[PDB]
Amino acid sequence: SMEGILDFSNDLDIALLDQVVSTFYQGSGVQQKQAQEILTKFQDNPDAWQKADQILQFSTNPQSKFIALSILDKLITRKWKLLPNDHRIGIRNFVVGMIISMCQDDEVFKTQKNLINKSDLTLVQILKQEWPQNWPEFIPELIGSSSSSVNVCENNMIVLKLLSEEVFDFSAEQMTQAKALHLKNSMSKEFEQIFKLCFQVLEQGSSSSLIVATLESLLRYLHWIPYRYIYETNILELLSTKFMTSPDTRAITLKCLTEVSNLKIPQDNDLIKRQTVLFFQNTLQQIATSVMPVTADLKATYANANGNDQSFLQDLAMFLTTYLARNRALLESDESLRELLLNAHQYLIQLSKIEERELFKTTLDYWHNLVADLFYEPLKKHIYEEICSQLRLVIIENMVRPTIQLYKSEREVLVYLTHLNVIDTEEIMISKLARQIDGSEWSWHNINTLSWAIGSISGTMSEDTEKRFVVTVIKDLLGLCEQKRGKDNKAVVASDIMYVVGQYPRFLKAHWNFLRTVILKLFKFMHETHEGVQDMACDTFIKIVQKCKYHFVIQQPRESEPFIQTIIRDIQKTTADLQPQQVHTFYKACGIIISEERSVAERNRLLSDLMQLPNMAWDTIVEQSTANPTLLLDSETVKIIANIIKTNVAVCTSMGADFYPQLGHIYYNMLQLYRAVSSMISAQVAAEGLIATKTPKVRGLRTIKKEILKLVETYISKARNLDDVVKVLVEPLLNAVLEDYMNNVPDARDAEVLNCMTTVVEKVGHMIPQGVILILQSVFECTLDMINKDFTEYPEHRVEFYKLLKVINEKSFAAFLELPPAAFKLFVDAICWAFKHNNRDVEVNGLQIALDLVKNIERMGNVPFANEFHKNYFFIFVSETFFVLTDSDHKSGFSKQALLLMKLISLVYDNKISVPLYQEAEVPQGTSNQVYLSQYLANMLSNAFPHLTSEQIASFLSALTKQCKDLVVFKGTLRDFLVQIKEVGGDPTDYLFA
Amino acid sequence: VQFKLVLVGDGGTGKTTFVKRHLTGEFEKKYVATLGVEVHPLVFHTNRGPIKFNVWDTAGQEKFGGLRDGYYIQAQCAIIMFDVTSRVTYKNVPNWHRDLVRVCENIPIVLCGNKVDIKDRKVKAKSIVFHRKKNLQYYDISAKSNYNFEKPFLWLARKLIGDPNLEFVAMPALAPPEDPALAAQYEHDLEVAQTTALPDEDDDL
Amino acid sequence: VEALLARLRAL
Amino acid sequence: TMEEDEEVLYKVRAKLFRFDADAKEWKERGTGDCKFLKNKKTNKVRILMRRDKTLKICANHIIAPEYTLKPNVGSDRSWVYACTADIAEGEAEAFTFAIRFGSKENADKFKEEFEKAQEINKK
Ligand SMILES: Nc1nc2c(ncn2[C@@H]2O[C@H](COP(=O)(O)OP(=O)(O)NP(=O)(O)O)[C@@H](O)[C@H]2O)c(=O)[nH]1
Ligand SMILES: [Mg+2]
Repeated sequence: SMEGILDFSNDLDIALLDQVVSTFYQGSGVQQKQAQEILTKFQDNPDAWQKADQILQFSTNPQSKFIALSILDKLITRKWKLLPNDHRIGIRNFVVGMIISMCQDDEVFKTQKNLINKSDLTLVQILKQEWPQNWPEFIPELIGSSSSSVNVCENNMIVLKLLSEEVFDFSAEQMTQAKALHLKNSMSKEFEQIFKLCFQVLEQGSSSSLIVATLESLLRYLHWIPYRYIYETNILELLSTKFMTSPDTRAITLKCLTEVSNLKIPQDNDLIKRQTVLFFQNTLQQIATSVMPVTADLKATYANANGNDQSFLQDLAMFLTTYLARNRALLESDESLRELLLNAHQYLIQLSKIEERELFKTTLDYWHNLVADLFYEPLKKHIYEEICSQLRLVIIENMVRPTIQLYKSEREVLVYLTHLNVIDTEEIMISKLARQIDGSEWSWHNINTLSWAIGSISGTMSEDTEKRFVVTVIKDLLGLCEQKRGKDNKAVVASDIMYVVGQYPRFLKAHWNFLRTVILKLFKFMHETHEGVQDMACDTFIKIVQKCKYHFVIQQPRESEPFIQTIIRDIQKTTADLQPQQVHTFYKACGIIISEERSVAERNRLLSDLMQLPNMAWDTIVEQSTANPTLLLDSETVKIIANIIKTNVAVCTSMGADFYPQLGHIYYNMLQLYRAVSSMISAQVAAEGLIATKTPKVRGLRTIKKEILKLVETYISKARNLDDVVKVLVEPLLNAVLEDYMNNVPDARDAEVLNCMTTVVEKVGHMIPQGVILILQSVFECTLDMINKDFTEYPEHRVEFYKLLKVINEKSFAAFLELPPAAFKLFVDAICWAFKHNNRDVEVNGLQIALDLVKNIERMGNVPFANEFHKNYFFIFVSETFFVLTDSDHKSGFSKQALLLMKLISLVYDNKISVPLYQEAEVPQGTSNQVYLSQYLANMLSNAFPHLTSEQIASFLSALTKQCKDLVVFKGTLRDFLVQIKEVGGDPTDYLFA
Repeated sequence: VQFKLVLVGDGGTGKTTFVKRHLTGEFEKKYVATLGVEVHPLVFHTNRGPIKFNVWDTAGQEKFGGLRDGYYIQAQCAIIMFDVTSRVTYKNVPNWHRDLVRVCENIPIVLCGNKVDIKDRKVKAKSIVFHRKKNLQYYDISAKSNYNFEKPFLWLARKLIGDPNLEFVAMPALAPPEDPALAAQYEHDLEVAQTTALPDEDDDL
Repeated sequence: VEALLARLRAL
Repeated sequence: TMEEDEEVLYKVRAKLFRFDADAKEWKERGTGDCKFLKNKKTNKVRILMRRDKTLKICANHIIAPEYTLKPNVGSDRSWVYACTADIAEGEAEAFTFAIRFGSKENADKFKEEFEKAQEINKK
């Protein structure tokens, strides 16, 4: 019964429309869902706009009139120019007439703001089509009718606001370059009269709703109008005084003044300088006398969240930071302006105490701008000494755990503030430290925040001052730990102590006995069962090692051996209570130290000693698991093997090229283990089905394979001796992984194989052309068949596949030349398949492979393979690129699509293609590819976009080919085409814009 | 005491997945594009009593836009969503906000950057500043890892109720209650369930 | 400096 | 909260799944603390589980002695068992539940406490 209005053969039952509309908005459940699908289908009727004049006049439901205006909107923005002329004037007076009638009824003007604004926006859509060439009197008649009624005058301000937004703020994406410029010039040519009406309304009062709507429109004007309208009138005086006093206009006025602080002004006229000082002084005066004084607790006000206080305090922070970042120099030399400057910054100090992350980041950016300036600019820092002193406390007390982006911003400002006055910084930190000891501010959060602050300023004090400060801080922190009783308290203070010492490597490097005591204490902490202590000891250990590795590899005075040997000797006792991943961090830390030893024989010996425990567990398992492979059924053995390999990964991660001797100790047996594990996975899938790949047993087995591939990848990506890579590593690796991958069922193939192969081709691809061919044969076709049925299945195989093809196309393009022609055709199909992905990883690589492939073909010169390539695939690449450019579903790759398209078109207009892109019969002989390219493109676009005129297609292509050596202009022409295909009747002259 | 919440943002940003997580606790891995809008009642339990959101989960893809800004009429709050792994979804945030505040001129709005669980983040935190001048609240969220997944509704609840101290509280737990003709039925469903692998077995939980 | 070590170990 | 009259026998972090048999698909129901609550004036033990942050109830049912914990094919740290009366989302409904833990240890410990509570509930 609800689906009657979808029948347009009858007359539209308006009362039945409101029933469907009301059931949608105020209804619920199944009836609302049904009315929803009906209204969507009604509005999407290409003839629904015909019945818009009836709904808009005889309906009593504003939501129905709103829906009618949406139907009109789609008609005006997409098919306006297709209508017969009488329909267009008939829509225009209908909209103009309704808006006048809605403004005259004060009840409707008060009660239907949504419908009126929807009508105004619909009017603006008409103006964008008809004004001013078919409506030169709009602005004059608007100014005329404004003085008649306050209501229509207020609404005229809404129309002008929306017009300014459509022309200047949102035109870039939505209209052609020519159409945008035409409207901007049209608004610019008549702004004098518009500003006159706006300034008169502002100065004469007195209706708040009219004043606010006028200020709302002024906010939009300031994005683009010349500065003379602001500085050569009295409007700054009205904004900074009159309109700041009343709260109704205060919010919008503050936003206007923020934009005024960004006007393009001349920097050499002293009168403009005085006007810029003056409106800031008035604005700060009005805030001090009408809103709150400089001493007010803004943190408490913001937290109370009364009315619009939060919006106001946000807007005040934006106004102050914006103005002072540009103009604070205007206040720093004149003695009479000193109080204004400091009161402004004192408001910012108070704003900076508000508990609001995003607001704090806004003020923190300004402080960064300030203290960086005081750090370099002469004679400036003394002005702000009291401001900066309060800032130090604000930042220390709001230090965050090292968003890490917010910590880095806080650290940067605090480092500057420490340089500007080292003495004040230390005093504040020690004072806060005492308030932690006397209990007045003691808290888990508060002691962590302070330690992070104390740790952030490392490297800014002198070494002597830093030495005394560190000692003082550790002393107080130590006494704070002894004072506390209970595990939990003693754990938090102990971690902060370890955090601080890890942040001061310069102190550790010069005090060995202290450094050694710290490390030994960390080792001791690795046996603590309390939650988080072990992670803390490991994280601190490797953090100290990264910064102080040299002091672990030398033989320190008072010592008999490098401390690295002492760590290695006791490594089983030290890590016996650690989780596996914590053990790997430890081994990685030792690998950092060992790489500092540049005596090869000593480094290899240290490497052998460090790997003693995993090597012996390895040698044992390889002996037992080979006789016979039933122990690998035991999940305990599978876990032990993975941990051994992961340990090798951890050490290889930090040692890189130095890891090679340890890799050679296990390499052959590891690849043998890889084969044995691969057989059991295959046997398990055969005996239990694909579900076996989800079982813990098989997931454990595949973990071994993945860690083996990660280990080989990690070394090869860092190896310095590529000859050994090619002649010792690569051959056994390919035999181990290629055939196993190809001959497993899809669900059992490890995407890590593709990743590992990508690294192999990256490092040594130029040295193994037969190996690259072997990689392609084993993974190309079978992986492509996994990923060419949808965009969903096998996401990792998908990403690694195109990373692998990309590097092969970069480093060993000869491998594709050897492909059988049917296989090379799949390669092209795979590339275009990557175009159509919304997945950013696949899409970027697909476009890059396409570009690099075209370049590879170009470098071959006039050669049968190059010519056959253009014969078979040039127009495939042109048309497939045009498809993703124009389908509105791949906008994220516009720039790369444009570059690839520009390169394709440039080949033809540079005569880089020697062969004919056409058949010998299809086009007369002697025809250039340039002439044939224009024909093919014209016919392609004519069938793909039949609503375009032949003149449009010809002008677009003429401009496009003409501009194929200018990427920015080329892209602009593509954007103009993307706009014109969304409508009917686009102006073909638009493409002459450049 | 129920409030209308419109949820807008580019297609694929996770609007529907975010609501689903709040409705049932599930994480929908598939992208089935919303057609027009789906309305869902969502209730939260606070120390100020229950608050009900009528969540209008609108469509982001243009070809499925439906009534477009018609869905926004009489909305009392909103969430604008984008994808921190897709720059274009943040570039379009000003467009969604423009269409939204032209209909709803004075409502609390949360801006959400979804999918922060993905390592290769493309929209860096320091680049996200659009909310500043528009007085929107911003949160990094992830419907997958539940990072800050409650913050948008907590903030909106505080704004709509007028109490900055409103907090989510635990709904009261009634005592739960205590047939051979359905034994073979439950044993059929249980055997299929054991042989269907649990998803995301590599997660920490 | 050397007075810290004893307390550091005794944590 | 209607929990004061109860005692906490066991508490573990876990993720809970409900089986959508019509879709051949597991679906998460909530992640948070799973608690064994012994009512003091009936000695009955129930499962009460709430989601983090929102604190919404995603599991509320008695550890019936009829129920049987069975492993899942793809996990050594989970249990699957049919539930016939769970009132987390209102009217007493029946579910095929799956609950996963952080380690095989916490999963085995859960099954231990789950059976001890089964013995308490048949007295
Ligand atoms: N990694 C990750 N993926 C997510 C997250 N949230 C959603 N997704 C994924 O994003 C995809 C899009 O889901 P959906 O919620 O439908 O997006 P949408 O914005 O509602 N689409 P539309 O606007 O067209 O209705 C799904 O495949 C979903 O799994 C998240 O937090 N993390
Ligand atoms: Mg959706």
